[PDB]
Amino acid sequence: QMVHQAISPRTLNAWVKVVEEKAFSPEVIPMFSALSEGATPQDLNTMLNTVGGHQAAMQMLKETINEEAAEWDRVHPVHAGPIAPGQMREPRGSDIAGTTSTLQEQIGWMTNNPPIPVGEIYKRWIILGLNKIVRMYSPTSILDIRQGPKEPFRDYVDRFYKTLRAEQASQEVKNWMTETLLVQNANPDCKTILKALGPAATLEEMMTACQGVGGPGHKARVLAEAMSQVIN
Amino acid sequence: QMVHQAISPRTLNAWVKVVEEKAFSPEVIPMFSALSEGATPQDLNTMLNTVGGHQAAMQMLKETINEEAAEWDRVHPVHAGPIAPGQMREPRGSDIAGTTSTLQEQIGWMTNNPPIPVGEIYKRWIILGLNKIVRMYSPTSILDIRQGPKEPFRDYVDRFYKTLRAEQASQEVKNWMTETLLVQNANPDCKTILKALGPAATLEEMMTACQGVGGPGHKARVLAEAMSQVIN
Amino acid sequence: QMVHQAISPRTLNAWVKVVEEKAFSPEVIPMFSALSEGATPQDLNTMLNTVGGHQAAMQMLKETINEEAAEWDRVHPVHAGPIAPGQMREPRGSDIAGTTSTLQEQIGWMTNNPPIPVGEIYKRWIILGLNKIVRMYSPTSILDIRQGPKEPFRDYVDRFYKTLRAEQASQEVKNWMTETLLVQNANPDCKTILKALGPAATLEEMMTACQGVGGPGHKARVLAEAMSQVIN
Amino acid sequence: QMVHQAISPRTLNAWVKVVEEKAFSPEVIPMFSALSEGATPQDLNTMLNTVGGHQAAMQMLKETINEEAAEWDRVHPVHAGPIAPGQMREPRGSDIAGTTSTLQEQIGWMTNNPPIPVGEIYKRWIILGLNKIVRMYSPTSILDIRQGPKEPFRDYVDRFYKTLRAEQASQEVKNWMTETLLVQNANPDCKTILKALGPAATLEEMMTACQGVGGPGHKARVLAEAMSQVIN
Amino acid sequence: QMVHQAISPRTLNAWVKVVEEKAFSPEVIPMFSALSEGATPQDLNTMLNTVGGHQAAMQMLKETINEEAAEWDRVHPVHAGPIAPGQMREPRGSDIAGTTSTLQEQIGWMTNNPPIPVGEIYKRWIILGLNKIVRMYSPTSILDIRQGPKEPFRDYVDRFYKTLRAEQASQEVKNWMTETLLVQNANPDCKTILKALGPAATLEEMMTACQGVGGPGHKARVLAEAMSQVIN
Ligand SMILES: CC(C)(C#Cc1ccc(-c2ccc(Cl)c3c(NS(C)(=O)=O)nn(CC(F)(F)F)c23)c([C@H](Cc2cc(F)cc(F)c2)NC(=O)Cn2nc(C(F)(F)F)c3c2C(F)(F)[C@@H]2C[C@H]32)n1)S(C)(=O)=O
Ligand SMILES: CC(C)(C#Cc1ccc(-c2ccc(Cl)c3c(NS(C)(=O)=O)nn(CC(F)(F)F)c23)c([C@H](Cc2cc(F)cc(F)c2)NC(=O)Cn2nc(C(F)(F)F)c3c2C(F)(F)[C@@H]2C[C@H]32)n1)S(C)(=O)=O
Ligand SMILES: CC(C)(C#Cc1ccc(-c2ccc(Cl)c3c(NS(C)(=O)=O)nn(CC(F)(F)F)c23)c([C@H](Cc2cc(F)cc(F)c2)NC(=O)Cn2nc(C(F)(F)F)c3c2C(F)(F)[C@@H]2C[C@H]32)n1)S(C)(=O)=O
Ligand SMILES: CC(C)(C#Cc1ccc(-c2ccc(Cl)c3c(NS(C)(=O)=O)nn(CC(F)(F)F)c23)c([C@H](Cc2cc(F)cc(F)c2)NC(=O)Cn2nc(C(F)(F)F)c3c2C(F)(F)[C@@H]2C[C@H]32)n1)S(C)(=O)=O
Ligand SMILES: CC(C)(C#Cc1ccc(-c2ccc(Cl)c3c(NS(C)(=O)=O)nn(CC(F)(F)F)c23)c([C@H](Cc2cc(F)cc(F)c2)NC(=O)Cn2nc(C(F)(F)F)c3c2C(F)(F)[C@@H]2C[C@H]32)n1)S(C)(=O)=O
Ligand SMILES: C=C(C)[C@@H]1CC[C@]2(C(=O)O)CC[C@]3(C)[C@H](CC[C@@H]4[C@@]5(C)CC[C@H](OC(=O)CC(C)(C)C(=O)O)C(C)(C)[C@@H]5CC[C@]43C)[C@@H]12
Ligand SMILES: O=P(O)(O)O[C@H]1[C@H](OP(=O)(O)O)[C@H](OP(=O)(O)O)[C@H](OP(=O)(O)O)[C@@H](OP(=O)(O)O)[C@H]1OP(=O)(O)O
Repeated sequence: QMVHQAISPRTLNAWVKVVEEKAFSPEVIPMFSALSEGATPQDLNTMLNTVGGHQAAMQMLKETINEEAAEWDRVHPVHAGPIAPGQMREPRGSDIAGTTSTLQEQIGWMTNNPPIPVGEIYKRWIILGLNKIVRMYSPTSILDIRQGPKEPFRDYVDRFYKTLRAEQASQEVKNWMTETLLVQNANPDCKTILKALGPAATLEEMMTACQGVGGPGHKARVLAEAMSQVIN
Repeated sequence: QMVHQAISPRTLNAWVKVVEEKAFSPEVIPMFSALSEGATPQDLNTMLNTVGGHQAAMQMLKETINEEAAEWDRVHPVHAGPIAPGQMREPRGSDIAGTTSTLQEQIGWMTNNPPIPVGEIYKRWIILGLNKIVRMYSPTSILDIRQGPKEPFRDYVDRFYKTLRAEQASQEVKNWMTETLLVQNANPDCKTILKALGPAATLEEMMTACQGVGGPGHKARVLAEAMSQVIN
Repeated sequence: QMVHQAISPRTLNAWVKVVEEKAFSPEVIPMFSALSEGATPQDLNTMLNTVGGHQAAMQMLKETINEEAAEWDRVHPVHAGPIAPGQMREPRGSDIAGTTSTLQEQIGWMTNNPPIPVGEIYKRWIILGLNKIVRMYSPTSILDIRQGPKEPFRDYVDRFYKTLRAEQASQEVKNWMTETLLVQNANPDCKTILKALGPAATLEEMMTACQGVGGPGHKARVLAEAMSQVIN
Repeated sequence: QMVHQAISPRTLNAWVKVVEEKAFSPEVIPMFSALSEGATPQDLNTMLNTVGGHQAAMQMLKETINEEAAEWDRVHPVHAGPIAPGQMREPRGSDIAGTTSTLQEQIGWMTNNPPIPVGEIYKRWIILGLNKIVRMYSPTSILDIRQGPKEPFRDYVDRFYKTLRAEQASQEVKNWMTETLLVQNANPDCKTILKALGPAATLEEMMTACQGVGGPGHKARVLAEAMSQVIN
Repeated sequence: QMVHQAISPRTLNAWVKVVEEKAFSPEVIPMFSALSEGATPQDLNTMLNTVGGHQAAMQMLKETINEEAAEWDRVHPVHAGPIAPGQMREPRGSDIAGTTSTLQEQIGWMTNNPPIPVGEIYKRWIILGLNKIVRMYSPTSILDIRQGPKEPFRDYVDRFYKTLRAEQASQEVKNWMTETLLVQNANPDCKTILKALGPAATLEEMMTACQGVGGPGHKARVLAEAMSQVIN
């Protein structure tokens, strides 16, 4: 037969925009519940594959799906023997998840009498994964990258640029983030030097200027400055 | 047959109260999805017709529904004509939306074997529309009606009263809104005159007092006052 | 037959965690609808019985379910006559709610041809109840217990400890709550006395110290001190 | 038959990441050319539908595809006469674009003898559209929203918030953008007032303070201050 | 047959409330012993699945159950051959715990002649696990999160918020904990700066103010302050 509730172009685009705009806020759960309703496991897998970024969250979701597939296998014993020509093989957990089943097999299960709603079972597994992601997963934010009090400036710059590469933004916005946040979120010892450097300093000049922060000479110099302030 | 999941009086009232209390915040999407499950397209249309105000949002929803009906028609080719006497005509997008189908026809599709869940397909279309509304539609608010720096006071009053007529509130709250926000949200040039006029001033008196703001006489008078302050 | 959408261990645990973490915030409505889909009324009742605390909310939910069951009974007239041996009895509202139906009967209704999705009907009833709870139910909070201006300190302490017993917290957190909030949220008249007592004062000492607040002696003493300030 | 070059989950995810990371820089053209080679028009349409945002760009692509389909229809004259039972209908432009053709028909055209590579023809059409997008389409940027010299502060705030809603960023990043760019990109006349307000000022306070900029009172006041400097 | 001592709704709710109120104080052991008496392994598994939080404790309980099942398998040799039609398979350790057995099999074992009380055997295994939890498991407490003498403020804040997410409390109580405990439980070096910041400081301002504690400039400054106190 055919699946009447196969996802339309606008449904898939709406799911993509939901993920892009809300990330994994709780609102993702009702949206996925409504957009994916009635769809085959193949359509749900398409929706899950359209998620860009958030690799850790998607790995969490995959682990949850595997656990639910194992639970399905535990609750459904394997039947050994020759299947009737009219009948078809009973779904397994991987068949529900669509890893070992074709679209035709999923449609056959969904439209059989009695029907096995493999799409809705898979949808509940995905919802469990999404709930786990919403509770536990925190996406990396370029706004959260601050230099540690004893962290070398080079290591902080490496962390900043790694997070910026992972950041969801336009390239112009990422350039503006580099121009604003990097010096702003440095630790005070490095920030003093960076401000003394001036606004026109390049990244290499900034990195050379802070290369000694925490070394013997810089420590002695700041200690001597503080002691001179005290004596005066 | 009969639809076991037809909307109850409490279900319809809950949907009405959801729309009235939350407008089109994201919470409207789960509630609708929960409140309309297993209902016919007729019940869904009844739920949609109970939305008071937000006419622009309802128009956006209608456009989304029409687009989804067109997609359904594209995916489902029409038949040649030999309809089986026992069988019924296959639904079109308009039939899914309930514009060209009766309640009996929708029930027949829903309870047929194999079943066509016309209600659930229509629900998915309505959810797509509601998502578009939540993302893109902003209801007019009496709170953000402010007089422009060069806007005539009469035009501002007309805008304020149009928004107030569109506002969801009781008549007493609307009167209090008129007494409070109209003078508060005027521009400084008109606001000074209104303050000098006194609380007892009526709408006609305020409008007459502010009729000359921005004209040559008022501009000359304010410029002369500023010049006199400068000279002194 | 067999129900393929029976709640798994992780589904039940997710529902328990949702109720514990979110109480009855609106997020409870989508989560329930997602976790409970396809389940029998028995699984729905299991989830409902897993709710610890919020007894008034659960009474509201029960009242809503009874009203929906009455609506179902009104809509479905009871038919007199012996049921066919192949057929089963038509469900009543109590049967959908699972009070008067066994799991076997629920599964038979859900997997019959034509099917009666008693699980989905009951789910919508529970959603109506949950929506009513979210709208109208506010859980008691230990943070909200504050001594009235003329309330005896003993009555305030009784209310505080009752609310603390109802509070969802660990014993250590409850002890810290007692150490912090009880004196903090006392009225000024008792609060000056409690501060004068000192940090080491026990509950009995605090209750004895404030036992006279509002009595003729305390009123006369505070009036005398105020008059001393005035005539100073 | 079957299509061996159907897009894999990783191929689709790579396309999604390309669009999210590069927007429509020229690099999109090689990536799309390489990721979509040998795919059916259905897979191509899926990839096109996973593009979030850039609605004007997608409309441009749709117009280019429609014009290429019209060119195909011009070049290939529709032949009148029943098709051979072994043969299949020749594809039209809409068939290559996938609007009026099913996946089975596309596979039949691609795997026929002689083959009609509808996937590759559609790929070239999409590449033409993408080239037009890369040359002529500029995405909106929140960094580009600056208040005009005579623009009311209300209108500038409206434009800023519309562009921010359209911006591809996390909610925290959008909040930081509101905190940073709105006052920064205001015109000098509003900017001096906003600075005088202080950092703690809310949006409504900022919007009330600038409500009179450009009005007769503000014009007179600034002219008076300038004349005070001159005649000093 | 049927299990006469299947857990009632009130039994399950009482178990949930026991775990919520008491966590894993020794009182859990008698309560579980009394609530679960006579129940099938399926019912006990339900009770264990209703435990929210304490995931480490539940993992310990699962390990104890697995060890007891292994001991059962060691003591009960596997019998190979054709089971009598009137007889059922002898239970294994996994069958006692209900992982590889169905409710029907458990009821058959429990009601057979001679009976195998699989529920009570499983109950003793669970009691052993609960005893191990009571002796060894210590739940995380937000009250126990204190900043180390050399710990960066950002790391301490991250630990605090992780523990707060795991804490059993209402959201309002968690907000109160954030407003009270975080500054209170910081180390003295950070607490001095935080107190100098003021009561209205946000989390970002607090993190910025302590970003340099332990860095060279801060160390020099505090050493200079101490030396100045000594010289004076
Ligand atoms: C052809 C088509 C119709 C199809 C299909 C199709 C078929 C099956 C599956 C699949 C489903 C369930 C499981 Cl449980 C496993 C599995 N279990 S396993 C042995 O442990 O790995 N493997 N698969 C791969 C399988 F089946 F091919 F083997 C799956 C997918 C998933 C959908 C999915 C994506 C996701 F993110 C998280 C999920 F839980 C499920 N997509 C992938 O898995 C590829 N992926 N994975 C991960 C990650 F690791 F981060 F989670 C990532 C991707 C990514 F999308 F690139 C993206 C960056 C993230 N799609 S179409 C048009 O969509 O292309
Ligand atoms: C008999 C009965 C059970 C029925 C039915 C019934 C049947 C069909 C439809 C309908 C459904 C879908 C489409 Cl797609 C079209 C269509 N497509 S079209 C060619 O472009 O216009 N037309 N219809 C009219 C049709 F079918 F009659 F032709 C429809 C409605 C809609 C329900 C609906 C309301 C809505 F807000 C938005 C929707 F998307 C759908 N209600 C209307 O449409 C009337 N409406 N419209 C608009 C607006 F334009 F602002 F959105 C407004 C109304 C309003 F309610 F007054 C309210 C102020 C807003 N109800 S009942 C309840 O009466 O007793
Ligand atoms: C055996 C099993 C499979 C089962 C079942 C099972 C079967 C039926 C029902 C039931 C369902 C619907 C109605 Cl409408 C009535 C009814 N209508 S009536 C004549 O007016 O009272 N009675 N019942 C009892 C019936 F059926 F026995 F008669 C019900 C329950 C409910 C589920 C439920 C819980 C709830 F909170 C609110 C609900 F709306 C429904 N649970 C109870 O009712 C016991 N309960 N009640 C209340 C309260 F009063 F606060 F709401 C409280 C409990 C509590 F859980 F302790 C908790 C503190 C709160 N469970 S299992 C594994 O789960 O144990
Ligand atoms: C079921 C499935 C296999 C399929 C399919 C499927 C089938 C066909 C088409 C399609 C292809 C070519 C043309 Cl030439 C037209 C057409 N020509 S016409 C009469 O002038 O409009 N109509 N269609 C709709 C048709 F065919 F239904 F009629 C098409 C699509 C396009 C793919 C596409 C996307 C795109 F962005 C630009 C394109 F050029 C083509 N997707 C849509 O069209 C929906 N869309 N449109 C636009 C816009 F208008 F902005 F461009 C937008 C969308 C959006 F994705 F939401 C996104 C925000 C942007 N997908 S699956 C798993 O992928 O869902
Ligand atoms: C359908 C139904 C009747 C049933 C059943 C049902 C059937 C079996 C089991 C089970 C029992 C014994 C073992 Cl010895 C194993 C096993 N041994 S193994 C190969 O090493 O992992 N696996 N199982 C899963 C099995 F059998 F399905 F494979 C089990 C469970 C357990 C009950 C249980 C919970 C628990 F906390 C600790 C236990 F010791 C036992 N529930 C789970 O296990 C799922 N779980 N696990 C863990 C953790 F890992 F943290 F401990 C957590 C959960 C959680 F509940 F989510 C919660 C957060 C914590 N329930 S119902 C109405 O209740 O849903
Ligand atoms: C004779 C006098 C009493 C005094 C004594 C000497 C004097 C002085 O020192 O005070 C020299 C300066 C002047 C001439 C004043 C008179 C007033 C004028 C005036 C206020 C006149 C109104 C004019 O305004 C416009 O044209 C309106 C405007 C918005 C610019 C438009 O139309 O585009 C401007 C240009 C703003 C001038 C500035 C110069 C001065 C101060 C004189
Ligand atoms: O629009 P504004 O900037 O607020 O000022 C305008 C405008 O001056 P601008 O050139 O700065 O825009 C007019 O144009 P100019 O003559 O100065 O070039 C001017 O005179 P005209 O209208 O005769 O051209 C006069 O306009 P008005 O006659 O209405 O006073 C004036 O004041 P307004 O703001 O009130 O328009």
